[PDB]
Amino acid sequence: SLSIINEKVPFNDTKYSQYNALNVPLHNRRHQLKMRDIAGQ
Amino acid sequence: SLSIINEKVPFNDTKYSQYNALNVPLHNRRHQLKMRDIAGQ
Amino acid sequence: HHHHKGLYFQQSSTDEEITFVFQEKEDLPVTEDNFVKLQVKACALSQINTKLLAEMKMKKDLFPVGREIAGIVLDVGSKVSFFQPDDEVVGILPLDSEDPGLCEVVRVHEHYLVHKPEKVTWTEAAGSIRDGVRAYTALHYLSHLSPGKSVLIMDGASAFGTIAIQLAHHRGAKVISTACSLEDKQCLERFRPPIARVIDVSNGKVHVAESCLEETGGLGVDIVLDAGVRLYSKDDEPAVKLQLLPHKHDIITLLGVGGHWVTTEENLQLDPPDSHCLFLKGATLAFLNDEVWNLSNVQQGKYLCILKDVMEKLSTGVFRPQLDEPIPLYEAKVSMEAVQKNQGRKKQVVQF
Amino acid sequence: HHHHKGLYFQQSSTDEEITFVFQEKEDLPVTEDNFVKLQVKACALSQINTKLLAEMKMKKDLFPVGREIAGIVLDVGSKVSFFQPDDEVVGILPLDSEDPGLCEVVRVHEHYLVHKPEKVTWTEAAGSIRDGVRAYTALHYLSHLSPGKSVLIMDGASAFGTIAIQLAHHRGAKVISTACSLEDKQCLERFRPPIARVIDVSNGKVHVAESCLEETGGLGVDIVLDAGVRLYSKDDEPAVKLQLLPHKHDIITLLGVGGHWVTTEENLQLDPPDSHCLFLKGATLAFLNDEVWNLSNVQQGKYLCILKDVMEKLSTGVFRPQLDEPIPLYEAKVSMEAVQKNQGRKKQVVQF
Amino acid sequence: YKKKAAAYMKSLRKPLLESVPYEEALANRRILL
Amino acid sequence: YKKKAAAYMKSLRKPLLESVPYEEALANRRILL
Repeated sequence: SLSIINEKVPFNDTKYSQYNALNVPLHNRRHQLKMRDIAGQ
Repeated sequence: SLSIINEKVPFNDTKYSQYNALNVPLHNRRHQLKMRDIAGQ
Repeated sequence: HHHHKGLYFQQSSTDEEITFVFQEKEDLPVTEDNFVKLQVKACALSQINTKLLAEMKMKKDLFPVGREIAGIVLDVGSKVSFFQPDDEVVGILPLDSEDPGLCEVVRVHEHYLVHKPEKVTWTEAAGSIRDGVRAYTALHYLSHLSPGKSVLIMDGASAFGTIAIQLAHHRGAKVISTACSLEDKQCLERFRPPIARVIDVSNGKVHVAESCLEETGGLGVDIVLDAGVRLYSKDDEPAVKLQLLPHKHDIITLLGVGGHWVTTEENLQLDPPDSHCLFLKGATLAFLNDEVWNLSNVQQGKYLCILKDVMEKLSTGVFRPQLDEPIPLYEAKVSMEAVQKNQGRKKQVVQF
Repeated sequence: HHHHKGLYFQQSSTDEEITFVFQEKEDLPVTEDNFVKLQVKACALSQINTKLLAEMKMKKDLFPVGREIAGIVLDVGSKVSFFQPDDEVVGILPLDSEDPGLCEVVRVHEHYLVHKPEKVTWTEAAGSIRDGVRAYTALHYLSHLSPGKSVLIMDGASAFGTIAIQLAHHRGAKVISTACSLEDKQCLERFRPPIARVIDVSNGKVHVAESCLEETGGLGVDIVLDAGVRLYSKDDEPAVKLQLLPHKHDIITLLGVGGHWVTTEENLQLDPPDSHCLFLKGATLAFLNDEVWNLSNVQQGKYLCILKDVMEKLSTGVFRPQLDEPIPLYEAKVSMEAVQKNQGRKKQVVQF
Repeated sequence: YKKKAAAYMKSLRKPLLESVPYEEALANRRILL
Repeated sequence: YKKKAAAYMKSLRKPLLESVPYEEALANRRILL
């Protein structure tokens, strides 16, 4: 797809990986709870 | 881009060209006015 | 002689008064030049949005019943291009249909139909078309998904919600869902994919905002497909029609920054304090209305593509509808009235 | 001895009372470990959204002035990763900045900065950053462009509007724009890209909906970046602050089916008749707030990417700001108050 | 289709039944009682 | 950043100053005068 990728995605945020890391990721609770009990153990 | 095209464009409407024609296009007035006077002439 | 039996809605006292037995159709031909005749195999039932018919204002005494159809193409008009006889298609009848869906043959515009993928049966597909499209509408045009966003599906346990959740998981979203009965929580437990959290409103205490917010840990929820709002009955006649819907304010605080609230509620009062809360959170508010594609029908191509892709999702197995046991046609009217009152949380489908 | 002069906003009587001369900064070092010191070359002026500062509630007597900065990196803290001294960057100071932008050096968090592309000068870039980002916000997150959609830019002749229009044309949109002065219509005539139509509200008759609707020929406008709404002053004190903004209802009818209204107005009253009009048209309503990226700052990466891509657009020449002649620093305060009252329709930039 | 949608919004248009009294109304409702 | 945004909405939350009287208010404003 030549024109289509231009049409559907005019702006991309994934152009820069280094900045892409900086934005806040989803607050997965479950992984934290697993680290809580495992760290306590 | 492998994952990126999947992420940014989960659904595409351009999968089908034949249906793509069917949807209403923009009402360009200027082209109509040019056909109006040219057809009158 | 040969007759085809069709149920008809009667317009009286602006809503809630639908009744009549199915009336005959005699010697119906396939007239018009873009309308095809189907051997209808399956018809799904949906609560009729009668108020929308009334403000839509067509002047019939009898309105056709049944709109979510699957069947086999008997014959086509001369200008038909995408379809041949014996073909197997599925589709939504328009809201202003000439012919009812509760009938074994149907004349329908050809661009309301899409081919059925070979893996899916008639009754599942036909029971999936309408909730598949309104859900796909909710999650892909009004609200824009991408994996990593947090999605709240309120009353996800209902027939619509299962398709909304499965669409969200299919797009890598993390889902918080609200359940009303304990058995509805059990249904959320029964999902093969594990949803992030189940939030219970069954108790007298309502903790939708607080518990849902702590699930996002203060980050906030981006996409709330709320079924309804408890607004405008808070001080006058609480629980109109016995509703225990979420309060507007708890939803509006619950919405995360830059979030998308897609709402179903037709009468929405947005107070200036609330519109300042949204202004601060940069939130988008969108209105879910499935039937814009039949009555207004401007972007017919987009919608038509939607249904076939919804069937591609059904063929892959992403959607699994919440079907009840299918019924014969003559018993549908007795069911329909209760369906007219409320959804039974199990999709009711007439199979031919 | 050596001193750096910085203008400071004073918080009094909730708004409109800003005044003070610039106050010295003495022996400021580059302390903290993610804040870099810049030789500021250019500072753009914007009307201070003071009400947002008041409800944002920080307790300072003096607030830093100037936020749209371009300059050269003098030195960095130890944890700085993306930036080296002598580098040339541009950026928005946060709303809760410690240091003013009206000063020749600045300490600023490093993720508010982006490198300047070599083709653009200091003053143009710095005068473009803020309207570039709020416009790019308006047209790419709240409202989703694609060529073929119709975009209404209301008061497009202003400093912001030029970037909004040029962004829309750069994304293949067709634009209807409203002009208030005759000279503003002349400016729309002066655009090198030819916009589809110019709609005039200069006359006493207001024909925004009717004329704009017939430009879409009944199809309707999808994306209305309205500057303001004339609502809540219709019956009481008409034209508060001498406003001749569009009526809410003409906008809401004007919006096309499935359209996106992106609004700036902080206090929005959505009546149930209007919310039924939106429910029928399946429209999305989104709230434009640029500064969610500094104060809330959740998706810092997305915004940071936005600015560099805005500079890539500036380097290609897509944006051309509506700059006034740049000014020296000491004359800025006399300008700033009128800028504080209203935009002059020419961007005012202090150059160092 | 295009004529249908044009007919849709021409049907849809409703006159300006102006009603923005909320800011005074919040006081008005309470004081009336 | 994450602590800042969490602080943002915890600051942002406001109590339920319930005000939905519009449907009765439309009549109420006019009848009061």
